[PDB]
Amino acid sequence: DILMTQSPSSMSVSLGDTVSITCHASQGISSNIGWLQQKPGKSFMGLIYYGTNLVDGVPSRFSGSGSGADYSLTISSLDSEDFADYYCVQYAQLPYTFGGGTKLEIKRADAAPTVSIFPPSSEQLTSGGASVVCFLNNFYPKDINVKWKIDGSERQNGVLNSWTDQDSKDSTYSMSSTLTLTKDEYERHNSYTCEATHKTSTSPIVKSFNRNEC
Amino acid sequence: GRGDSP
Amino acid sequence: EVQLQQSGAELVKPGASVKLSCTASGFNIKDTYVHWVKQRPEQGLEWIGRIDPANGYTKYDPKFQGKATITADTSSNTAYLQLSSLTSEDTAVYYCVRPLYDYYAMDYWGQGTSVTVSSAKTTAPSVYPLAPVCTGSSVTLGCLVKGYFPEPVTLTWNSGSLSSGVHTFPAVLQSDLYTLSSSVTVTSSTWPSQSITCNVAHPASSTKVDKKIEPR
Amino acid sequence: LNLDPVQLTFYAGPNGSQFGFSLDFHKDSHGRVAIVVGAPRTLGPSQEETGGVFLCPWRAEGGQCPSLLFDLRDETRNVGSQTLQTFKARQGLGASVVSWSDVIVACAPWQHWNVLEKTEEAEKTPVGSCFLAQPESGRRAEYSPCRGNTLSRIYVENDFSWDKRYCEAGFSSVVTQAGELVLGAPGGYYFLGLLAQAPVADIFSSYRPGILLWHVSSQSLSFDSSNPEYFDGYWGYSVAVGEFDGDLNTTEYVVGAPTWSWTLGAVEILDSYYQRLHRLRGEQMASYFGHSVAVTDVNGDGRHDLLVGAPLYMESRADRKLAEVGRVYLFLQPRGPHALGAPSLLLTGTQLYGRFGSAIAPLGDLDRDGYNDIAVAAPYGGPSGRGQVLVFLGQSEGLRSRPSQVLDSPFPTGSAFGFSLRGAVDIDDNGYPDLIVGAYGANQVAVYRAQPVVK
Amino acid sequence: NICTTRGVSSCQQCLAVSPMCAWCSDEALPLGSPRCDLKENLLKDNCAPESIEFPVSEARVLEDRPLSDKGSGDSSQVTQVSPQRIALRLRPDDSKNFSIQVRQVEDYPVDIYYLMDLSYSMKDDLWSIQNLGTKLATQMRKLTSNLRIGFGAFVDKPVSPYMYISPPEALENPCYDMKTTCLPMFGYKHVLTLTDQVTRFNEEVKKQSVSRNRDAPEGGFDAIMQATVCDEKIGWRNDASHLLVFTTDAKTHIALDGRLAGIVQPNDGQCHVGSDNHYSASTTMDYPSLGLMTEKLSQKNINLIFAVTENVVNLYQNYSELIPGTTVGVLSMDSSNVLQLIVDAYGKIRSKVELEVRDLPEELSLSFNATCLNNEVIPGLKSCMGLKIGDTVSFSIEAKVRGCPQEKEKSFTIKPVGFKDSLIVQVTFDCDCACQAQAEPNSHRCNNGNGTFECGVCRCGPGW
Ligand SMILES: *[C@@H]1O[C@H](CO)[C@@H](O[C@@H]2O[C@H](CO)[C@@H](O[C@@H]3O[C@H](CO)[C@@H](O)[C@H](O[C@H]4O[C@H](CO)[C@@H](O)[C@H](O)[C@@H]4O)[C@@H]3O)[C@H](O)[C@H]2NC(C)=O)[C@H](O)[C@H]1NC(C)=O
Ligand SMILES: *[C@@H]1O[C@H](CO)[C@@H](O[C@@H]2O[C@H](CO)[C@@H](O)[C@H](O)[C@H]2NC(C)=O)[C@H](O)[C@H]1NC(C)=O
Ligand SMILES: *[C@@H]1O[C@H](CO)[C@@H](O)[C@H](O)[C@H]1NC(C)=O
Ligand SMILES: [Ca+2]
Ligand SMILES: [Ca+2]
Ligand SMILES: [Ca+2]
Ligand SMILES: [Ca+2]
Ligand SMILES: [Mn+2]
Ligand SMILES: [Mn+2]
Ligand SMILES: [Mn+2]
Repeated sequence: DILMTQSPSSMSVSLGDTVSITCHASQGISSNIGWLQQKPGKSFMGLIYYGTNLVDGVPSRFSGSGSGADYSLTISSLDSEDFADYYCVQYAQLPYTFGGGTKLEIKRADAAPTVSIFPPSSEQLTSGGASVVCFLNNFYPKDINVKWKIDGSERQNGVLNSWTDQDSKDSTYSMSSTLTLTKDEYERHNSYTCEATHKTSTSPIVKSFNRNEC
Repeated sequence: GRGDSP
Repeated sequence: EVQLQQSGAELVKPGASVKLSCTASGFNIKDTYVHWVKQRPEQGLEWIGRIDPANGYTKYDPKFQGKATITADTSSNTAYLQLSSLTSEDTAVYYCVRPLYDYYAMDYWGQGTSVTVSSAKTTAPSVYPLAPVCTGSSVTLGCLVKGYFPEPVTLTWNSGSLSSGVHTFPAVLQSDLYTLSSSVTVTSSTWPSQSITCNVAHPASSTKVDKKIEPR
Repeated sequence: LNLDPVQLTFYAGPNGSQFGFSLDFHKDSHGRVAIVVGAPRTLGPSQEETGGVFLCPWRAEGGQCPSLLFDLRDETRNVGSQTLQTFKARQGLGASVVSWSDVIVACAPWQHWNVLEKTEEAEKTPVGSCFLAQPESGRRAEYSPCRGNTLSRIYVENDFSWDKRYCEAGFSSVVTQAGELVLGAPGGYYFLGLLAQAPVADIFSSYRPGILLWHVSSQSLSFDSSNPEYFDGYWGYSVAVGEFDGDLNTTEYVVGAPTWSWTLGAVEILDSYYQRLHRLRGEQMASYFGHSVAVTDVNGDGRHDLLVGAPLYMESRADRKLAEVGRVYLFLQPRGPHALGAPSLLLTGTQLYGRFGSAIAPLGDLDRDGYNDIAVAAPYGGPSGRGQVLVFLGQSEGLRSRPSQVLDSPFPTGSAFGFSLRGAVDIDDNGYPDLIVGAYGANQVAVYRAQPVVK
Repeated sequence: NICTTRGVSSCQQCLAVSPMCAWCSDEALPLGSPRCDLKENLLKDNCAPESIEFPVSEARVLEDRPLSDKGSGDSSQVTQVSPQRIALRLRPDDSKNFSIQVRQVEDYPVDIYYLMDLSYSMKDDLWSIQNLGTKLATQMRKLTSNLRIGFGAFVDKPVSPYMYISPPEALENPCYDMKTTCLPMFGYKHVLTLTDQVTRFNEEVKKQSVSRNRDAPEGGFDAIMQATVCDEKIGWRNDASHLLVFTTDAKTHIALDGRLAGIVQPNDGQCHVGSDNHYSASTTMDYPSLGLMTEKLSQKNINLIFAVTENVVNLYQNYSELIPGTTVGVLSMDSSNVLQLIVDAYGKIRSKVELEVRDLPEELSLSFNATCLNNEVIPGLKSCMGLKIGDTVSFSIEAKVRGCPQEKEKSFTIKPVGFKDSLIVQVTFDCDCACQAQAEPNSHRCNNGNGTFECGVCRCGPGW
């Protein structure tokens, strides 16, 4: 099978920019490559076929190039819809193979996470469970790391994270971490903490609370 | 067949 | 216009066999090749195989040989993809594809078909209100929908009233059952003064529960 | 009647190029008429015959013509684990040419094509191919509907059904007013013959160089058959279009199948969906009834009439003997929805082996009397066997049984003077339609200008 | 009578009135006696017997060799048409009769060149030539002591699309794409020149094998042409019956078919079989038309025999009608005898006798009364049918000259189609008198030098 190394995995850019994606193959494919687009929460659209030929309907600001084992999709003057996933595919040989994909994200000034820890609710607790939620809203860039601590010591087992796509009208990301213990196990300990680590601050952002206390 | 064959 | 209408979302149990369809609109399926592609979040895109509906000849990626079976009935102008001995790894979105001009290209794609393989039977969501701990300028509340199946669930604050300033996070499969959470931000003078209610709905189990957030 | 035989105009091409094998008139965007000529044995880049096309501007003196340049390099494409190959050597580019609007279409019926997959192959076969050009814009494109990527083994398993590997698409070519290209492929479907049609506009928009195998969704090919009557009939040896059903929205096709039904020969009239409307059968075996077909209204009833050539028809003579002279058949379209009957007129050749009826060209109204006239070629006819072209004038009752004029070949023996004809176009803009006569044997083209009637 | 009431001015005119008119050039003729009258009327008026000018249409033979009893032996001194030459003499508007006899002589030399289809489809038809030379000399020996047999083979024009051109191995072995192997494709090849050594035929056939091509129709007609026009190579004998046997199991290509291979040059009817015994124009020249094939067959005097399989018998039965004198035999596994077929064909071939006239003047018109079978006369008929080898026929002929031609010495021929011998009729038009050769130009008797005295009367000389 022919490998398709597509890079970069992602890039933060603004409108009107002229970016270029690249695609390397484990071997030559004589311009037998195709470029695809997948807008967030939608199906795929053909951009290019046979190296350079635009699929009917596609804007002319798009253009495919390259030869041999190296090719490049270029978008002159980025548009608001151009921010989406892009993949490359080779059909020089069977089986067909795709690239890793490239996600175009809107660039902006950095922003610190708005941390907020939430102890278990009365209802849940009586149900025999206990979940501590930690929202980290509106921040940039997307890179970030959350760390749960019980009685000061780290905890990795029983954590469920979840991230949001770059919000539309502020271009930020959010995250939701949820540490889920048992009612009994939750009462074995007093302090609970989540530490957010973002480039915005060299020192991690911390938010804690104490059981049997308010 | 339609070709040169028996 | 060329359009590929794929079947509706499928939800089956492990070991079962599902058969997806891809009906052609604005053209005759028999015209070109018809490929099937599998997509997953981490594993990304993978070519399954293709078929020429005219003659019925097929080609598969040796990875799927045995699992996938592509067929086509020119009568109903539809191509099919059958998967057998399903498992959790088979949980993926499938796309039928066909070229525009170039015989070997991949230009036109169906909208897609979501497939989920799970044993978990229909379960109702357990909603929990998330009130902060016992100060600043702005306050943030939350709602925790835990242990439900299958997706999806429409969550709203104050029955849609409060729209702007909300973050509803994507669902997450907590061992055969889904979990979802949503936050919301306002000023300190808005809460608890103004009552805020978490309104969640689960069409599957036909249950729409509401939990008002209570300060500690 | 009133073609000028004294002052002709001559265009000439390279020696041994068969310049004049096929020709046609061509108007640019401004309506300026030029002649397009095909030379199927013109040398290519590797000093090997590939064929060529020439676009001759009108000039009372004529002379040499500039080439309408096409890509003559053999192509290869390694895609989908297969190797596609086109072979243009001895392809015969220009074996037929036709002009529609500001577009020119030149076909290479014997362009070969093969596909390789590991140690298997489709077989190197003459699928043929057409080259489309727009001289003013420099735009180019191709159309080769008989190309396929099926391997030899498959055809064998399927008892050679829908085998289009020998189509020789472009053997004969015609274009409907609407702008649909119709290619005759007498070798299609294991030598049954087939027709391929596709909108010129769509041929251009769907073509890209390098692809080799692309789709033309709007295209339409005729069908295969298991009837032995169709075997080796070369359906599509010649083609034409016209109106034969009363419905002016539909266009009907006219296909010649000169060896249909065990060399009996025939020609059929179909609709755009390849449904047979009428079928005229040959009169004699091996006469090659269907070699050429012409469509035009000769009796001025508004209804297109049919003309069929059988250039090898042998005429009955004294003492139970037969003389190959050739023959033309006239069929007048009956009023309303009715079947075309027995031929209304039988024109027969005089010179032995003259091949009268080899070509038949509508002239339009040459003498301006109100009835359309035609020209008929006997490439090896005339007392000298050098070639001859006879004009027959239209009339209320169809055609005149005797020629109004006889053009003797200005060239030397073997020129094949008249093997190709084209008329019904006023090239000098003098109000009278003119005639161009090809003699590929002499690598030349003679232009006859119609003048005001003397009598 | 019409002779006197025509008021003629000269002897030459007198004879032109009617074949039963006579002229008297006697000096001592009564006052007003007509010189133009019946021969009986002239002698009744004391006319000098020598002065009578009364030509009589006659017809005597010059060569009258007897019909040969056996066509065997000799250096072709066989006679099968009697007489061989006669001198005819006619006067204006008259007519004389003569007779000709024809014999289908017994034991006449026979050539038999066998043109064999060796395309792949002919694998299951090779059975028919297995031991041919012998099985072909046996049943023939009973109709001729002098037989020669030759053999040739064909497939089709070796060119795409008829020929497989891929892979490269497909060229040396057309059956490459299968488990088997066969000969490279060839148009036509001469194999064995007409010979009396039958074992040469047998042994040559044993070395033959099939080839393979793409399309069902084969290029047999190209071969028929070459086998006809290549005399010296095939070996046709001047004084022998030429049989050309064409065997095939499939349809045939015809003129104008070649265009599917880019071949448009008409067949030139010339020989193109070189020292290598292969038809060299196979791929540069179109197949021949029936018209051309007929022309050459008739010229070289070859009898074409279509020995084809029952599945195409109707096809070739139809071709044989466009090529007069051609017979068809069914090549099956069950018949009278599939390959005595050739004997039965030769039978049909020599079961007819049709006369043919060459170089007949415009003035002359002939009629025929045939006498076939058992002295049965059939008017207005010049051909016979249902004959056996050894049978003789006769025809009564009448030449009716119309007026009097310019040329007095003409001659035409009457030959049976397919026959070597013929009858030469040397005609002489007698419309003048001997007295004309002894005239008196510018005679003293005629207007004092302004006339010419001939045959007793005065004629207005030249220039008046
Ligand atoms: C060799 O030659 C023979 C003799 O020519 C030839 O046999 C002929 O075949 C034709 C076609 O099959 C026959 O024609 C038919 O005649 C019958 C009457 O007997 C008609 O009813 C048929 O009419 C049909 O077809 C017409 C159009 O052609 C329609 O108008 C009509 O509605 C019918 O559908 C038809 O004309 C003919 O009878 C024979 N002739 C003889 C004497 O048998 C044979 O085909 C030739 N073989 C080869 C292989 O060349
Ligand atoms: C051919 O035979 C016909 C009879 O069928 C002959 O016709 C007669 O010829 C005799 C000659 O004495 C005449 O007296 C008759 O008047 C003729 N009868 C008819 C009906 O015409 C004829 O003579 C023969 N012709 C040849 C060539 O010998
Ligand atoms: C001509 O016919 C007569 C009978 O009418 C016959 O007696 C005579 O022999 C014939 N003449 C010749 C020369 O054959
Ligand atoms: Ca119509
Ligand atoms: Ca008409
Ligand atoms: Ca006219
Ligand atoms: Ca003019
Ligand atoms: Mn064969
Ligand atoms: Mn056979
Ligand atoms: Mn053949």
